[PDB]
Amino acid sequence: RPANHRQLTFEEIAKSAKITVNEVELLVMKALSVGLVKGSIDEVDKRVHMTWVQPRVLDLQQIKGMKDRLEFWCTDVKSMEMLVEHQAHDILT
Amino acid sequence: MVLESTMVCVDNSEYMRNGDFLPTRLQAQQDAVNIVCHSKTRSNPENNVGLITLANDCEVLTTLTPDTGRILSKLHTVQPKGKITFCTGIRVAHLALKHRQGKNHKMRIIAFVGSPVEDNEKDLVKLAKRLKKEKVNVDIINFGEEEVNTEKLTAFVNTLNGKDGTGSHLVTVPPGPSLADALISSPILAG
Amino acid sequence: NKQFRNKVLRVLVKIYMNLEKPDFINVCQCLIFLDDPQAVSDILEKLVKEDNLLMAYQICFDLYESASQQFLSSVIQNLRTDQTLKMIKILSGEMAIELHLQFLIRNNNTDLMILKNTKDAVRNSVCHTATVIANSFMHCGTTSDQFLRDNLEWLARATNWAKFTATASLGVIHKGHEKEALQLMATYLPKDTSPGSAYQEGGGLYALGLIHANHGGDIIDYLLNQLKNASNDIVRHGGSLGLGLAAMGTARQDVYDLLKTNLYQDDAVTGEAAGLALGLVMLGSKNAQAIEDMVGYAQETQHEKILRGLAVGIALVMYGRMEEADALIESLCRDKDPILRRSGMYTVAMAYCGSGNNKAIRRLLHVAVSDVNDDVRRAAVESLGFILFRTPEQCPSVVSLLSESYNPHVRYGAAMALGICCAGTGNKEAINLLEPMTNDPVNYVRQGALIASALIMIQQTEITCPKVNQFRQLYSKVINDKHDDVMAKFGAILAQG
Amino acid sequence: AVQKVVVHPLVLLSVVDHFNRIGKVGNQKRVVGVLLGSWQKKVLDVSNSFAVPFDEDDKDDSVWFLDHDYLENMYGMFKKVNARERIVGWYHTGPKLHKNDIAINELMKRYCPNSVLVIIDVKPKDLGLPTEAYISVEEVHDDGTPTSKTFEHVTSEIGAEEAEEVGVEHLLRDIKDTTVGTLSQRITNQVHGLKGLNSKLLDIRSYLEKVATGKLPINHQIIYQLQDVFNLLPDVSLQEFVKAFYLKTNDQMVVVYLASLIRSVVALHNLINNKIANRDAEKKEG
Amino acid sequence: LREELQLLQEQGSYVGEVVRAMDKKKVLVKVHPEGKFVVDVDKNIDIN
Amino acid sequence: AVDTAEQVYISSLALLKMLKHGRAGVPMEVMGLMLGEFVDDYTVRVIDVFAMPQSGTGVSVEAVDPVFQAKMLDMLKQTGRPEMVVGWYHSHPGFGCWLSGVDINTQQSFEALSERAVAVVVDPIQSVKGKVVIDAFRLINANMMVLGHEPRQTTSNLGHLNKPSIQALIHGLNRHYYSITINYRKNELEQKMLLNLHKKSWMEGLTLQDYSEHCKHNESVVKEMLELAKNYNKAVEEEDKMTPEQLAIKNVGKQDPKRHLEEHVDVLMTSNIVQCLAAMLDTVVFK
Ligand SMILES: [Zn+2]
Repeated sequence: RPANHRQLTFEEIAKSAKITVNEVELLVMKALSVGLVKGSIDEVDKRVHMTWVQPRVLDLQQIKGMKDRLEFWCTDVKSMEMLVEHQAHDILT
Repeated sequence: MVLESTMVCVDNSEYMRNGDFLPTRLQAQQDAVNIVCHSKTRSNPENNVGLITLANDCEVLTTLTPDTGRILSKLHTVQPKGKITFCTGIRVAHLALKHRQGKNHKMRIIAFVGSPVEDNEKDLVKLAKRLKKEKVNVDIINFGEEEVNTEKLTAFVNTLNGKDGTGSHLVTVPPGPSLADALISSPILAG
Repeated sequence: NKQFRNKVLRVLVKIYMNLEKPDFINVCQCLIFLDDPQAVSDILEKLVKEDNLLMAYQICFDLYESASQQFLSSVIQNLRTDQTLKMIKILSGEMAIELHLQFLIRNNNTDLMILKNTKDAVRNSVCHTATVIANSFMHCGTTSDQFLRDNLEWLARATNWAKFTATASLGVIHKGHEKEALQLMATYLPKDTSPGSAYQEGGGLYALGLIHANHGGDIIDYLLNQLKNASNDIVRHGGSLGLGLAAMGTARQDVYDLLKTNLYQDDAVTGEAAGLALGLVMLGSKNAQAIEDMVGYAQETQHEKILRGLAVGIALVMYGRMEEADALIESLCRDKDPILRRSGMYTVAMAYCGSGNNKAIRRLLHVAVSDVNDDVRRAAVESLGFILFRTPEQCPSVVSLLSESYNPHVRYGAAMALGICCAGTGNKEAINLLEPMTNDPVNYVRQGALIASALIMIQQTEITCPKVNQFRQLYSKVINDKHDDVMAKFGAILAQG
Repeated sequence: AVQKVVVHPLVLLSVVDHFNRIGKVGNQKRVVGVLLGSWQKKVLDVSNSFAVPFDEDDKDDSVWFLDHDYLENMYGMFKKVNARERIVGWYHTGPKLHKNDIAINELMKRYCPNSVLVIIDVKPKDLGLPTEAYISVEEVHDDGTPTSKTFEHVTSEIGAEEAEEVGVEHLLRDIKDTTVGTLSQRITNQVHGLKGLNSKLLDIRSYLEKVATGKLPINHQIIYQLQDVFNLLPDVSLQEFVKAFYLKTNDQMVVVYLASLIRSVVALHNLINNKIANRDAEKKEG
Repeated sequence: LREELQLLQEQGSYVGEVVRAMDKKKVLVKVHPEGKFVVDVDKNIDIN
Repeated sequence: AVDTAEQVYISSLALLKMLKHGRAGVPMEVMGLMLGEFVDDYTVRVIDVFAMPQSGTGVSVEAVDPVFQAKMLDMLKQTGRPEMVVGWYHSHPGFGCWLSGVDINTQQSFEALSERAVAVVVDPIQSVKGKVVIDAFRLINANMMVLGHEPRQTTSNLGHLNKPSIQALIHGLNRHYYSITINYRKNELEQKMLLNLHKKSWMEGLTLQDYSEHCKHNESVVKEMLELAKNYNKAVEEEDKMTPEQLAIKNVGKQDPKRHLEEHVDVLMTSNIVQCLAAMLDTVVFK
């Protein structure tokens, strides 16, 4: 998911892993012991709140969209910061 | 006296570990280093002589110096196992000759080839015309077993210099049992 | 701007020619304003066609006096293509030199007592140039000099550049007198007897260059041959200065060439020599390859004097250019070289001389604010006297606080600015602001206060301003007082000159 | 091992002035010398250095040599005059190291247990703090290849102590100092921001260019994991990031409230006292 | 400030007491923590 | 014989070795040697500076090691430029860097061998940043007692060198000695990069890192110092509200003001760091 929006629900894990609702505790918390996620579990609605993530692979056409996520950060900082000192360029001299 | 810097090249190729030269080529070329370092000592005091390993990776363990003591120490336990490499063996000593502080010393290299080489004739003629542009005079003495009456090396020395240039001389081991001192007896009297 | 100015001016002298009463002061105004080479040849050809003699005498001398040398070269070029010898006499200005010589020898009013009180001081520092340059001023053009007779042991104290200036004053006091100036100096001639004083023989040709400035004669080539002879670089110091100063404004060609092969002799003190010489010969020419070679030689050279000589050199080549020079002024000011920035200061000064435009004061005053080098900042605030000299009254008001600055360099150059700008006026405000300047603890700011205070009082007697005799007695006082600094007291005897 | 190194302006100039030494005679290759380090702790410091004549053939691009007698007796010279100084490695002007630079460190590993090589830059252009630092280490690989040496990058910082501060701090004579609070932080917002834009831009340009040309490979010893680390955080709301928004708004509350407080205090004092001394000076003199 | 902060270290400064003055223009003064000195004018304030 | 105004062209590498060799010996005075070339009388240049080893005899004419000079000049011969020696220098970290009796005792030897041999002294102590400090000395010829002792001509650099007049005990050496002028020649490219090298302090380490480290902390524990700044708000401004009432009692200014001015305006300049760098989050978080 683009997310985050890192908070999941019990229905998502129990339907995907096709395991009972009592064993999803052992499921997600063992992954906390593996080290792939540090997240916490909200047991009122039985939701699961993930934190960070464990990077594994990725793919082609991802270096392109990576340049899109980058160049957008490029024109963001360029525009706004060039607007900042555009105001105060006069008073400097 | 004559001004020049002589760079001696020992042959570390795996074919140089045999005892055909009595008692062993290790001590035979050691005496060869003994006679070239003592002759250049009796020639000019300003001559500085280092050593270079031609086979496998080329590394000079003894920086160019007139004292041969550290060179004599590297002659022992040299571990001369490897495949002979020619084209780089001359140029590695050429770079050591470009590090000389004084520029009045002529560039001179002496090397020993005791092993059959895979170097193509195009590579040695490119080094020949390169040494023609760089003026370097190299005097090679062929030891060990190789092609009978070495040609590509003889043509290498021939095409290396000309007019005169007095000069590059090649001494090939004769096809017969002899001591290493008898092989180096000719070059020490006349190049 | 000069765009529509001369276009309105050119028709007004034509309506004066169509007017019944001819008046030469209006064509005199356009001669010094419109300043075009063909117009003076047109109006004077109409004077020769009119057979005018008596009343053309005015406008003809206004042409010699108030117009450029190339303006004289242009009018003589189209004219010569009684009155034929008259135009030679009026354009050469020899009669003006002879009457000036007779005016100076007959009417000379001097006082030797002050020169003797400065003589017997005999201070070994900085006094070498002091007395000789001061009495060379007051006595200019007399040719009667008794100085080496009245002061002797003081001149025997001379060493190094002292004998340069000593024989250089020989030319300052002999200024004018174009004829006998060469042969009358035979005793003081630039020997070149080789117990080497050689700055001596360099200053001798310097003296011959001070007299031969503006117009001249074969003596220019006489110094040129001696530049190609004798020794080096000691001859080039005052000799090439003589070669360039005599050709000043004449747009001489060969001097630019033989000074390039002379520039390549690779020495230091001769740097200012060829720099000022090449800058004087190219004055007003706004050439291309001259500045290109001067800016091309400044790299491989290790000397800062060749940088300063070429600084004023490329500054002097451009005079009255206004916005035409700003293309180069932008490059000289934007550069990080302080000497080249100071070069652009003298360049923008001579280009904006006479104009009060605020385009110059933009960058000129900007580098006078934000720059970290006090010397070029000093030359920046000195240009106020060059460009604003037409309106001296406002300078004491705008530079009022600018003489209160912490560094003495700004207080100095500003004191020189107020001195040279208001010099032609009797304004008491400049003298009021210069009163605390001579009270400043720093030495050379008092010195510049002494020189500038003598510049405001020029020809002005006690009835003009009350501070005349007060400063006159203050000059002899500080120079006769050993406790005061030698630097600050140098401008005292200088002020007396 | 070696974490960070402190490169003083003295050692950098000691390479660059030798770039004038052999640069006036030229021509190609680079300026190589022996680096004199000072190790007080895990953080490395550099004080002095010395340069040795060096030439490298291209033929034979792997051939390199240095003068050991120069390294020996001059170390005996510099250790004599200063007992605290010793060689921590070597250096070169790059700009980018050729593959042959490894064996130089392997030869001088007999002098020092760990020799850190410092790439430098004689002509400042881009992108930031000059030079570079590489430490000699054997990382093997996750692919279990026979152990090879790929030098790990050591972060380099510029510093000084006392006298080295005196020289350069007077030598600036260029820009205002600092000035604290006004121009300082905002120019850093331009430099660190914009140089961060073109950094990753050209670096992501190399990311795609290496995939387009240069394979093998470079994809993926680290490509797959590093690029996923880029995909770790997109990172936008909902939800808690919306809470951080107006919480940050609640953070600017106090400071701008204090701002209005200083406005009232500064305006009160200055305006009242100035008008007092103003009206008094006018009514008394006039 | 820096100039007087430069002036005052290479020397220091103290306060004396004149016990006599000299015909040579010198003055008899003590360095009070130590033995006495005898110094001379000091051209601003005269002997009288 | 002929004397003219002198100028010392120095290289930044020379000044670096100067203060570096002087800082490593503090407090103890060290002994170096000056290296360069004599172009003429009125101009001189020092293109290199090397340090002599410290010995037991202390600072003395015998402290110069001849075999060190022979091997150094040999090491300079294999170095790119083997220029000839010129003069000597010794640091004085512990005092006002004035020439002692041993300094002139080695000066007649350096003037014997070398014609000029300008003596230079340098100290770190005087100024930490904004002064040239260092020093300059040249021994006047005692054989000149016949002629006058007061050259030079072109007094520009001379009269400007004398100022401050350098105390008393230093200008007490102005008899029998005289200083010499020093200017910094460019070499602008290296001077500009080394300028930015120390600017890494107040600007940023990489010109990126340190104020991206200001993006690391970034209000973080930086509000703790804002809490101490707002404690300086309460502290300083609770006695600042007592000031204007007292001004009405004493009628009025006691000159004064207490200052007790500016201050937290700079804290609001850190609030400009707050608004700017946090406004970067909209650029950081989104794409
Ligand atoms: Zn001492």
